[PDB]
Amino acid sequence: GIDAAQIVDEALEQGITLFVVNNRLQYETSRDSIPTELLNKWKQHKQELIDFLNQLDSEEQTK
Repeated sequence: GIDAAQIVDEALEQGITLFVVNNRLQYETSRDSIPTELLNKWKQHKQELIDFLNQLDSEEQTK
């Protein structure tokens, strides 16, 4: 399977901050030539990441 935490760790290493705004997966980074392989991964497990970022700050949106 895939670990939302694992995706956020690798993303941060490249300088990419993951988070959810209004139940929407969004990221903020300053640079160019982003890792497409990682980009698609975000959308691939969007729902998986959202639940992670949501329960990471809210820890009350369990499913």
